[PDB]
Amino acid sequence: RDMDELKKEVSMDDHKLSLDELHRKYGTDLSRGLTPARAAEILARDGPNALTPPPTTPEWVKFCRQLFGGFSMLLWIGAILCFLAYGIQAATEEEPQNDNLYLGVVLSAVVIITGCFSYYQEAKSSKIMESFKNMVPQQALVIRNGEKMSINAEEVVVGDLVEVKGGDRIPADLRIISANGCKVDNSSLTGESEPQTRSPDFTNENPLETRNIAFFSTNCVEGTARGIVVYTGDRTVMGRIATLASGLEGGQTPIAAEIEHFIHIITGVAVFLGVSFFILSLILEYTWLEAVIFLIGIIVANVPEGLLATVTVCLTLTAKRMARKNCLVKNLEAVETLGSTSTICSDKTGTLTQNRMTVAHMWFDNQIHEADTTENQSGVSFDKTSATWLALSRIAGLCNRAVFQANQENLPILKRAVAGDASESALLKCIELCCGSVKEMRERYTKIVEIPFNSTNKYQLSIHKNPNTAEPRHLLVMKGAPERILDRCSSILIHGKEQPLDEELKDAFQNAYLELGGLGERVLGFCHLFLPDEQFPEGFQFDTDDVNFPLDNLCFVGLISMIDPPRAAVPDAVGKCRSAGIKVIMVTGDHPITAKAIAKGVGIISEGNETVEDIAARLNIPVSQVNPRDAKACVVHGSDLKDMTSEQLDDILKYHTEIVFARTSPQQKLIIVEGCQRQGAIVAVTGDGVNDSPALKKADIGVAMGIAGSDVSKQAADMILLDDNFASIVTGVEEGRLIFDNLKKSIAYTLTSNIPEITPFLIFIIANIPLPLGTVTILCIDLGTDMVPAISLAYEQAESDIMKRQPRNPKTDKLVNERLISMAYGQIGMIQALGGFFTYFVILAENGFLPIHLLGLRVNWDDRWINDVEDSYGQQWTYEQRKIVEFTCHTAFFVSIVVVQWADLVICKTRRNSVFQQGMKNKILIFGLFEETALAAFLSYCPGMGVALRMYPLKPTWWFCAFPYSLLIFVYDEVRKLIIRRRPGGWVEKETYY
Amino acid sequence: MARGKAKEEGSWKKFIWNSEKKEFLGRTGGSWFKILLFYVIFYGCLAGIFIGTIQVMLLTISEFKPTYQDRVAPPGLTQIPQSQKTEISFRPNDPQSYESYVVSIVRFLEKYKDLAQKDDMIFEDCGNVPSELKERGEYNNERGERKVCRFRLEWLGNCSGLNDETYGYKDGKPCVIIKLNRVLGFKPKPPKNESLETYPVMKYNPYVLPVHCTGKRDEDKEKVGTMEYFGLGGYPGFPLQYYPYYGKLLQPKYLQPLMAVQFTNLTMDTEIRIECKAYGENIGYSEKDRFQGRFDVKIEVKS
Amino acid sequence: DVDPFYYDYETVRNGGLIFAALAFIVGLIIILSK
Ligand SMILES: CC[C@H]1/C=C/C=C/C[C@@H](C)[C@H](O)[C@@](C)(O)C(=O)[C@@H](C)[C@H](O)[C@@H](C)C(=O)[C@@H](C)[C@H](O)[C@@H](C)/C=C/C(=O)O[C@@H]2[C@H](C)[C@H](CC1)O[C@]1(CC[C@H](C)[C@H](C[C@@H](C)O)O1)[C@H]2C
Ligand SMILES: CCCCCCCCCCCCCCCCCC(=O)OC[C@H](COP(=O)([O-])OCC[N+](C)(C)C)OC(=O)CCCCCCCCCCCCCCCCC
Ligand SMILES: CCCCCCCCCCCCCCCCCC(=O)OC[C@H](COP(=O)([O-])OCC[N+](C)(C)C)OC(=O)CCCCCCCCCCCCCCCCC
Ligand SMILES: CCCCCCCCCCCCCCCCCC(=O)OC[C@H](COP(=O)([O-])OCC[N+](C)(C)C)OC(=O)CCCCCCCCCCCCCCCCC
Ligand SMILES: CCCCCCCCCCCCCCCCCC(=O)OC[C@H](COP(=O)([O-])OCC[N+](C)(C)C)OC(=O)CCCCCCCCCCCCCCCCC
Ligand SMILES: CCCCCCCCCCCCCCCCCC(=O)OC[C@H](COP(=O)([O-])OCC[N+](C)(C)C)OC(=O)CCCCCCCCCCCCCCCCC
Ligand SMILES: CC(C)CCC[C@@H](C)[C@H]1CC[C@H]2[C@@H]3CC=C4C[C@@H](O)CC[C@]4(C)[C@H]3CC[C@]12C
Ligand SMILES: CC(C)CCC[C@@H](C)[C@H]1CC[C@H]2[C@@H]3CC=C4C[C@@H](O)CC[C@]4(C)[C@H]3CC[C@]12C
Ligand SMILES: CC(C)CCC[C@@H](C)[C@H]1CC[C@H]2[C@@H]3CC=C4C[C@@H](O)CC[C@]4(C)[C@H]3CC[C@]12C
Ligand SMILES: Nc1ncnc2c1ncn2[C@@H]1O[C@H](COP(=O)(O)OP(=O)(O)O)[C@@H](O)[C@H]1O
Ligand code: ALF
Ligand SMILES: [Mg+2]
Ligand SMILES: [Mg+2]
Ligand code: NA
Ligand code: NA
Ligand code: NA
Ligand code: NA
Repeated sequence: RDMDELKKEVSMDDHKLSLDELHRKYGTDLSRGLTPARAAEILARDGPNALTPPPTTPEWVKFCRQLFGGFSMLLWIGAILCFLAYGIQAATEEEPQNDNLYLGVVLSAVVIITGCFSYYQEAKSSKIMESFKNMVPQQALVIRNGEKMSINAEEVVVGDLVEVKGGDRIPADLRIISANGCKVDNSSLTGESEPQTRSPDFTNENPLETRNIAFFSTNCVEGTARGIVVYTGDRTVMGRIATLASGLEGGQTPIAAEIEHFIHIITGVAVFLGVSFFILSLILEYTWLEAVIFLIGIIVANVPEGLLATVTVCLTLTAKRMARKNCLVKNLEAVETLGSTSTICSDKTGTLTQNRMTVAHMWFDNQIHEADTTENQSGVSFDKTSATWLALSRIAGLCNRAVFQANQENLPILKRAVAGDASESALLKCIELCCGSVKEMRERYTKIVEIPFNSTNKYQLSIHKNPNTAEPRHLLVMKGAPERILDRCSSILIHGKEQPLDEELKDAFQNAYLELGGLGERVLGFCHLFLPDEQFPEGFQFDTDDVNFPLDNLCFVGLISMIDPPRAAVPDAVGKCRSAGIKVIMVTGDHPITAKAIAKGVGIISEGNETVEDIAARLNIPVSQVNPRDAKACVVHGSDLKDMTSEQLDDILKYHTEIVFARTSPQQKLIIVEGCQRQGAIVAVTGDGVNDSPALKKADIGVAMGIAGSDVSKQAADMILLDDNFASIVTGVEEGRLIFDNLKKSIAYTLTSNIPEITPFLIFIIANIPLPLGTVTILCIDLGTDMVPAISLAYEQAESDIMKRQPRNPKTDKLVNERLISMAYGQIGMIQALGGFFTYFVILAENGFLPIHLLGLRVNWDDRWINDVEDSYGQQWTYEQRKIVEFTCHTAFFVSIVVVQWADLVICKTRRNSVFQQGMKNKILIFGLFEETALAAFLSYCPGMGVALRMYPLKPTWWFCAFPYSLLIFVYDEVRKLIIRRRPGGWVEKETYY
Repeated sequence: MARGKAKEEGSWKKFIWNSEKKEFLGRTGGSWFKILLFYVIFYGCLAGIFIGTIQVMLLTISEFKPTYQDRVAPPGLTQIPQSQKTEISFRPNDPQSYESYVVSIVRFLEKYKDLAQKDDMIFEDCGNVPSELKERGEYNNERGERKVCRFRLEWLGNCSGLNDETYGYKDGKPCVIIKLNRVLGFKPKPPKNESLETYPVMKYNPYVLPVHCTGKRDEDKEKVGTMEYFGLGGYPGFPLQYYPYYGKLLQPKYLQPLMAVQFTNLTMDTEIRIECKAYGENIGYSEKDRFQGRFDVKIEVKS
Repeated sequence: DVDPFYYDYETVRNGGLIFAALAFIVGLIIILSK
């Protein structure tokens, strides 16, 4: 069951109109298109091809979301019961305390400050991220007035004709005029992403079902088609749907998942304590109202309010950093994921390479020939007249399907812009500069049928009409994968005359490829066949879906090789990447020779490791004799992968260090990625072509080249390198690694405080001594040291070991693990707690009660009536008088915690390096330290702080009581991290490196 | 890689499962031991540093005098009947309704029996008239266990008796007994003629620290009672010759000055609030501490 | 001023408020370092 009925309701078309009918309706010539004039006219009449902006949310309502943001809302609950319990206080007693009044005031205040802070941060994210929503002007290719040109999709109007190819997004609702083997992705409209064919035929009365309408907001997977705009902008079927054509979507990143898992349990234990203390308090003769406030104080104390804001900041940071690197990131949480990368599976051409080809050598007549590679100012290095070079140049011309854009024929061939294959462009520009016009050549051999190139066939082919005299009336022409091309041949053309393909020439063919491919040039093979007359008469009906014509016994003519240099950054890019523990695997559809060559040139493969073919060659022994494991690197041809079991594919991954996958089908790109996933890795795919679609989707992270990319593949990805700068991947990965460290650092710090926040009340019972720390003071601990200092960590800069340490294990380095609880609870949490206890005993013993004396006093110390409380010196204390000291103890305990919270916030600044390597450059951390302590002085040395919050001044000696412990923390972690810097794999590391 | 790590486990049985090697969802008995030990020596030596640093502080206090006193600075006034909620409510005719009040007050006054102040070494005879501060010396171990200024049951007029087992105390019209809080090294200063009291300065400006029990506060109050102050020398206050106090270390059996107030009113079957007050220069009061230098006892002789 | 025994909290309190102003102000000056 669906809603497709409630979509076919408002539908009316012209999928029924004949071609002549169509023509007169819109007026456009079905083959030259519409005049730029008539275009410009319509555009002012109908407005740009763009859906009108759908308002998602308003400002102020987003503000309140943040204000009640998960933890924020829990705070209100407590704040409510605080005002609540205070109203009750003015009814059980005459003029009661001012504690709970002020407590409600502070608590609420924090929610506000926190809330409106996070809001403004998160607003800044969705300001910067949207600054990129309009940086990729979706181009469309139109044939206005004879020539064809690529414009902003917004300039496309009703009527003109569009040309979509493989992996192009469909720019408006079209009526297909013509099509060769076109397949469209209607997934966005009809669920199933299975390619649907588009022909010009009329196939179903329903506009949706029929095959001759391509819809706006879909894309065509592959094949090629021309069609005529029948719906611009909001008028298209997909503009008409008032749901969400572009904006909000799904997906839940692993880092998000980790966080949500942790918050679920940390909030659980935090309420387990609150109500266990709550009932414990009741048993301990706690008043009813102050029991619930003690509970609610506890909850807030074992619940990390910072986390959310901290996370928000970190995203806002990373969003600002990628922006300055022209890296469009669709979900900021995935930048994390990008850090956890163990394997980068990249494409060759248009990824590692610049995709700026220029023809350099030809193989024909058993010779190699050079053609002027840069600043040609001539034509090649052979006679332009050779019979062989002729027939070669013709099919490299004819079987080519690239053409210069509109209004170019007045400037140099190198200057004008092209449309189509970077390989074909090079083909074009070449022969255009040294032989003749391909425009006139193509028009002389009017093409009848063709099967346009696609990444899985690895050849293009067409039949053209021949107007020569030796013409047998039909000229078959194809190019592709040279190996593949040659394998369909029978004869080879030599000095004009074709003679059978003997074994020698085959081997010369191979040395040629080894030679030319070895320079790192891309090689293309070229052949043709003169279709024989008696078998193929004048009006012959060539069929191109059942192959009515020969695919075998062709006549091989030559190879042309083109230079395609590695992109600027790629070496240091894969360099640094490998040095970060990231395995870099080349996955290309190109030839193994050309593949390997670039592999070494960028350092996918380090010249020093050998391939079994290298090894075998070295010893002059069979290759199938070598022992695979003697090879650190390998070059796996996809025609052999086709015969791999998973275990075999798994094996080549598991046991080779530098892997290269050559001549891979698009699905084979997936399998590989799928294989690397299966091992327990986290893969990153970087592509550009439409053939990288499936792999970019499967991938743990897609990265598209934002320029040389295709529509579809940019859409698959999570990142689009707008500058086509491959080094953005590094920047990105480092950035990712950073979010994880900083976020973990935050949880490390924020969790220490819980133990001292709760050990007093526990000890209050187990030793029956005066409560060292109470409800009022607990909040202070929390909202004073576990807030601003926790957030500050997000602002904390990068360590120095990140791009030198192995990528994290998702099944070990969880954001929170036992090791992190080992520290924050078992080690550092404990110390901080002793610090408070120490100062507690000093204050009492200095004031008359030695620690040993303190056992038992609980019942009577808290008792409101015994005013003869005898200390160790035998002095007699009244109720409120010993409470003054107890509550002066509370103030100190808190203050002591602040002190140790410095050292903790310093060691939780770094996880590996020392704090002398890292260095105080996080000003926001410093800022936290001072304000945190000014607050501490303030809460104790302000008038009426003991009348309002039971907080009294300290004597100067008190402050230093906790100093010893604070230092013990700094140095313990310092030496701990030192042992780990100098003992990797060490027991120290394998237990305390949280 | 060829390195074997991660958790590609397919058994939630591993919670306890161990047929392979590791156990209790943990590691092996070699690391399940090793880390246990870590914490053993960690917490162990950590507890030592708490121990150690507590020790250092300890030798920064003299076991003769508290390093701080400003929090007990002015002393408070406390009675000996264990005030329920500052309230002494009972049914005069029935013995049961106050037997509690009696056992408390009787137990305390067994520290002051004549048979308890036997030996002349520990106990000294301070005159039968309130004198000036018998200054034992310097708060050290120089002079040993200082002498204890004795105090006889008989000074407390009418609230001493001499029965068999338990003291026969006041059933009709009760006996409240007031006491001063022991501050180590304290010397009471009785009021002169300037900052006078809520009442006419009863004699002994030199050596007695006055205590006067009126009704509820001083303003418009239902004053219905008959006060009667019993004490040493028959003066309504405290004998200065007992101070200063030299701590539990130097005065183990020190008996502090007592002073009773047999309340023999003229109104049964009702609760009345009565505020006692020790006046002086060394005595202070607090609006929050209802006991600091003063008293708010509410008694009900409802028969 | 001085007499029998007690602790001057007047100076301890004003001395601590002077500090609370140092920490507070230096704290802001760092986070706004031009
Ligand atoms: C940044 C925008 C925030 C959305 C704000 C919406 C405010 C409206 C308001 C009406 C809420 O819906 C709410 C008050 O009803 C609400 O939060 C409830 C669902 C919630 O159950 C509430 C009643 C609670 O009692 C709550 C305190 C829970 O007890 C507690 C276990 C969860 C707290 C928590 O921090 O959850 C976050 C947070 C809600 C966040 C919320 C984030 O949701 C969770 C959402 C999803 C992802 C995975 C995040 C991770 C990270 C991106 O924040 O984890 C998610 C992990
Ligand atoms: C009894 C207990 C009482 C305790 C009360 C404590 C209240 C704390 C409540 C939550 C605080 C959460 C705020 C997160 C920290 C933001 C850091 C940041 O860099 O801000 C700029 C960023 C700007 O974006 P930015 O971070 O990208 O730019 C930074 C540039 N420099 C380096 C120059 C600063 O955001 C803000 O503009 C938002 C404003 C929020 C500020 C909140 C102040 C806290 C209030 C009082 C706390 C105590 C100290 C007193 C001093 C007051 C003056 C500051
Ligand atoms: C009135 C009530 C009494 C008040 C007293 C208050 C004292 C309470 C103190 C705290 C208790 C909280 C327990 C710790 C929480 C840990 C949970 C967690 O998330 O771990 C999951 C994780 C799960 O991780 P996992 O999901 O990845 O699973 C791993 C396993 N494989 C790989 C096979 C899937 O568990 C662990 O591995 C950790 C093991 C810890 C060892 C034992 C845990 C429990 C022991 C102590 C509890 C005692 C109960 C006290 C209550 C008494 C009440 C009367
Ligand atoms: C009255 C008694 C008072 C006692 C006070 C005790 C205070 C201690 C509080 C509990 C500490 C644990 C906090 C939970 C934090 C959860 C964070 C989270 O993300 O979890 C994921 C993490 C996941 O990490 P992980 O992914 O590495 O875990 C799986 C890995 N393997 C398979 C190798 C195990 O889970 C944790 O590690 C949970 C920690 C458990 C540690 C056990 C603590 C023991 C509890 C205290 C003593 C018990 C006494 C019982 C006797 C009762 C008699 C009176
Ligand atoms: C490898 C790195 C090492 C670093 C270099 C080595 C530095 C020198 C070593 C020690 C430094 C001093 C501390 C140890 C002394 C212990 C004190 C003690 O006994 O405490 C109990 C005493 C108790 O003495 P008491 O027994 O007489 O009791 C009465 C005192 N009152 C009434 C005040 C309670 O406590 C105090 O009185 C101390 C508090 C005073 C106020 C301020 C103290 C700060 C002084 C330290 C600064 C360090 C110098 C460096 C310069 C810094 C300038 C920015
Ligand atoms: C009263 C006591 C006051 C003590 C306060 C002083 C702070 C230190 C306290 C405890 C000592 C621990 C410090 C070790 C820090 C490690 C730094 C490091 O990795 O160096 C290489 C770093 C890094 O060099 P790198 O950048 O070339 O990288 C190499 C790193 N390794 C070598 C690990 C592979 O060098 C430095 O940056 C130099 C600065 C650090 C020097 C430390 C200054 C003071 C610390 C020592 C004084 C205390 C005496 C020790 C006794 C303690 C017992 C009380
Ligand atoms: C209030 C006081 C008494 C609570 C004391 C809690 C102590 C016992 C708790 C707090 C944190 C705990 C540690 C937390 C994490 C680990 C890692 C695990 O692999 C071994 C158990 C161990 C080491 C736990 C042992 C007990 C532990 C140290
Ligand atoms: C290098 C290391 C070994 C030196 C050790 C010094 C330790 C013992 C010092 C450093 C700071 C000191 C504390 C600093 C302040 C106070 C307050 C005082 O009222 C009690 C003593 C006490 C608690 C001191 C006890 C000794 C102390 C903890
Ligand atoms: C190494 C760095 C982190 C140590 C910082 C130590 C600082 C914060 C210490 C050293 C001296 C301390 C001050 C020392 C004396 C007084 C007077 C007292 O009436 C109020 C507290 C106050 C004002 C103390 C606040 C904390 C203080 C300023
Ligand atoms: N326009 C084209 N026409 C014919 N053959 C082509 C064309 N483009 C590429 N080929 C050949 O087919 C191979 C398949 O390439 P593909 O599968 O897309 O990956 P890559 O683009 O990296 O080569 C190419 O390496 C080349 O040999
Ligand atoms: F450029 Al490729 F497969 F190497 F698309
Ligand atoms: Mg490509
Ligand atoms: Mg390609
Ligand atoms: Na908290
Ligand atoms: Na994915
Ligand atoms: Na902390
Ligand atoms: Na906390």
